[PDB]
Amino acid sequence: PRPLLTIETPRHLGEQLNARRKELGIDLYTLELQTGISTSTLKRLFKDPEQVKFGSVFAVANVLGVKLCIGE
Amino acid sequence: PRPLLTIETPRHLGEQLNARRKELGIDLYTLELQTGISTSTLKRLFKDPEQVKFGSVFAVANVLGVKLCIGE
Amino acid sequence: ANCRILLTPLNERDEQRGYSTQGLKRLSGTAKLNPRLGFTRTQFVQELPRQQKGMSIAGYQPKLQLVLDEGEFRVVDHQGNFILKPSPADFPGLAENEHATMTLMSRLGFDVPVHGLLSFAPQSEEELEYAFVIRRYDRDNKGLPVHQEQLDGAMQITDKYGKTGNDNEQYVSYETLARFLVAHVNDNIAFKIDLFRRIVYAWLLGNNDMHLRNFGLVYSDGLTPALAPVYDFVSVAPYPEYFYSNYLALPLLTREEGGRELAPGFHSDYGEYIGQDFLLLGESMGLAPRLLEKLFQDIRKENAIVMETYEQSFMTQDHIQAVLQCYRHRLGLLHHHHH
Amino acid sequence: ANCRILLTPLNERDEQRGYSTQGLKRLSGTAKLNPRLGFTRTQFVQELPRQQKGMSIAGYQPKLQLVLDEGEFRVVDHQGNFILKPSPADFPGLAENEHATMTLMSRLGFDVPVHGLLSFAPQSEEELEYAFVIRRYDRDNKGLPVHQEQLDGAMQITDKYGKTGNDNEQYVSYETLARFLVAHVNDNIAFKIDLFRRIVYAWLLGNNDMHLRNFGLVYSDGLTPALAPVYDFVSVAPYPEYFYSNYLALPLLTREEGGRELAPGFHSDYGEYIGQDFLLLGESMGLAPRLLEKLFQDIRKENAIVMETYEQSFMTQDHIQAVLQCYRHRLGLLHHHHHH
Amino acid sequence: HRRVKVLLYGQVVGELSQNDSGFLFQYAHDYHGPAISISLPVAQRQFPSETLHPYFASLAPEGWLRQRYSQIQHRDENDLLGMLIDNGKNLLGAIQILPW
Amino acid sequence: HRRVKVLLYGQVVGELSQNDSGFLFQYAHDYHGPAISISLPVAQRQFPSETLHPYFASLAPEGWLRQRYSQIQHRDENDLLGMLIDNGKNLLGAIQILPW
Repeated sequence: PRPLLTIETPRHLGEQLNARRKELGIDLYTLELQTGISTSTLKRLFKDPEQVKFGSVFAVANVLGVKLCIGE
Repeated sequence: PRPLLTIETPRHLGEQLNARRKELGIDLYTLELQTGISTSTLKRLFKDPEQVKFGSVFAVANVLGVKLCIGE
Repeated sequence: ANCRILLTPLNERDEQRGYSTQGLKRLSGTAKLNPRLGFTRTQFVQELPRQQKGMSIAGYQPKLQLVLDEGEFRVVDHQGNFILKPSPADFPGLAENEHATMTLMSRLGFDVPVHGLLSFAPQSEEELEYAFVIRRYDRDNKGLPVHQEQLDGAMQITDKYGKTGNDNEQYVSYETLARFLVAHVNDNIAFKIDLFRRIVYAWLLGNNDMHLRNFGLVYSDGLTPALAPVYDFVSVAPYPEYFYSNYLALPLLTREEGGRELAPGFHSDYGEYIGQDFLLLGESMGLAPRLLEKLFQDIRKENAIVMETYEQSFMTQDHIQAVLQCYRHRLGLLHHHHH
Repeated sequence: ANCRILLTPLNERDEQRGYSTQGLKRLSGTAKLNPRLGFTRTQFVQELPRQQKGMSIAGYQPKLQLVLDEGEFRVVDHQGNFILKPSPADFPGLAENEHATMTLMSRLGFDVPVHGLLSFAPQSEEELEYAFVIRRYDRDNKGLPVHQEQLDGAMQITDKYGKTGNDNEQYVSYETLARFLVAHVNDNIAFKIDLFRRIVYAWLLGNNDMHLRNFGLVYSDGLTPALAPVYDFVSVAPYPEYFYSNYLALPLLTREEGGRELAPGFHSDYGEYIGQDFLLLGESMGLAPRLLEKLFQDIRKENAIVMETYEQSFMTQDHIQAVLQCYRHRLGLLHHHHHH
Repeated sequence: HRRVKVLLYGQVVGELSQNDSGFLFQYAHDYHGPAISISLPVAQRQFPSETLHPYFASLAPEGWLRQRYSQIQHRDENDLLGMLIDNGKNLLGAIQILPW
Repeated sequence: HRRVKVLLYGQVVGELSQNDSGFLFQYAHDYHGPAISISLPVAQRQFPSETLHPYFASLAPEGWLRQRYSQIQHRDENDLLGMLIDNGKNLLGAIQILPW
């Protein structure tokens, strides 16, 4: 029921979010209009969002229906 | 069975990480020497890390033993 | 010279047949499909007397369960994979109306199950009668059942139109329906955009019968359900008495429930649902203004598909002109926006 | 004078008793604790020949299981809540050594269970003999048991000192031990820093007997384990032959396992474990160089506590200056890294 | 007056009961599988309603299909669950309503 | 040779058996609870070792504590399972080993 996936690297999150984007069929232009994040910055988020602000990563996640959880 | 808390806002994560820091007894100076993140940037991360880079947030979380998971 | 399944121009080899090979393969999966049924209407579709009325045009539509053995269609008592909806006696031509509208929705990018037109066996030497056919979305690869439930039961609402009061007023809205769906299904912009596009095109194409029972929730495993494909999409514009009753089956905005308030477009000089009304519905679903503006501009460029699909259809020319009149008028009203 | 539990200066009211009200409240939880347990030493001991001359210094220490009944201690055959370790006959004063060392570790921020010194009943009006007592960490509130595990069994290691080979060399190191712990317990900087400081302060205070059995894993919450508190921390400096055997019980770095290689400090003129060796241990655990440097500077300012605590202790004065000599010497060796 | 069995995916999941006071649908205490509707969560095992639960009401046919069946099966008007029994096998989805 | 039962947190959780060839510690059948050691995971249910499993060997006392029984039944060069038997209740933690 729960497919929780431990994110090991910032790059891991970016690549895993990009897979959901292509799965749902959404394009960068569509995301840019909603989120406000530039098209160039969006591709950077799907490579390594280490240098992208956390608000932008969290925003794209909510747009793709992915929830973010923390634990130990 | 591991308890999990769904992060709803960037503020939610930032404040929850400060709670873990204070519980474990860790100091802001100590965190700066290990992570490299300045003390001033650390103060903002524990309020609203919306404008702090994801790499800094992910780094502090692992130093505090907090794991980050994603799931729809 | 056009196909009875795909509404695409026919080749010289396929012209006489009336059905293109690609279209037959879309429905059945084989190129040997016989789209000419071997049973007359009188065999199965019993013509029942007039109802007590006060119902919709779809309450008069008969329904026949079909199954595909070999390449010929066949009628079953219960649990088939296809459904055959002939034209009502009092409303002739409705099967061609459903076909054209549903073919348009498939061309517009929506999830529409495979559909087409089939021919009844003649009795003497009459003009062939045509009936709409559609494949059930509650079936898997091997016709295995997939669970589905209509929104009226899920929302714990007793009436299809939201008339859950002592008055004929409606207490369920399209805005509230979207909120319910968002909570139970996945909240991605792809689901939101498609649902928004479903409501606008129901208004644009004059479908004032998108009641709660015309919405579904399919549990394709993975636990989380998803919105069902588009079904029972007919245009009511050719029939004025039924058309002028209501613009849309349910109130658009939640403020309009129970007659408590009115839409801003009703207060405007146009006195109708305008662009600002659907814009407010989009903002409720969480869609940003820049996205909403682009989504509006996309719908405008799609007028070529709407006109062409209906003009290539097998509907009566008087019925075609009716739907196209409703479309162009309402299409222009979407520009009374603010962004 | 000083308290026999907290080694703190006594007020006029608590002077005569010898035990401060604060200390008695720390041990039992009541201020009506009678630290004169009666029960003479000959009552509850059994003496007998030496097993093997040289079997550690702690291998001769007796252990007595105790329970607290209405402010007076009582001996139980099995499953108590306190443990009484008198001083061995051949090594008098060891109870006072354990007390002082464990009190020092408590003052330094470590997790040390409640401990103190108790007085045996006199027989023929001789000077009272004092015995160390400590509370078992395997009990929670109301004395309910919590499961624990020793590291040697967890690591599937047959010998406490790592002599698991065909020769006579040690094949387990402090570095490898740290790696094992990191995997099973939570990887937070607080655990890493505390573990690092345990190893450094074992060396600084001359404890060459921190074997794998002196490490524990307590399964409190259930699944996730945690490092056990500091226990059996005694200084081996007063006893030269036992002290001169080994610098530390186990090899510091993994490179030294099996005699394969030597520490950088061994090749230096000092020929001993120095600061650069401990710096390499920290980098292995993941500690940053700037953090390690500050952690070193903190230890230097902590010399005041070490001197004061031992000078306030009830150890023989001859035993005290021995421990302080080892401390002063090894503490200076922590500066031989010459890095910024 | 009547009692029926609710079947999902070929397996008995619950029981729907009609008494003078109302309708009661209860899941099986040993049934921890999927829910037949989001309106009927498996967490709660008891569903008392003086009227037919809207899920089972929506499972009924309408329009021409109802009229064709009403001239022939013509049972007690608003028998509700009695109508569902006759159309149990032909129920859309993976749900079946079968007599006790 | 010897048949002894292993109880954790009071209830009996495992079985310790010494056979001609060696030692076997096996969990029960309905036990999906916690493991008595990380070296003996509850996932894997069979643990055959020709030597005493390092966990049970480490559970035995040493030095003066052992010396009391080496004087009583000469527990020197003697079976460690017998030593553990005498100290089954005296085992640190929540572990106890008692015979069948």
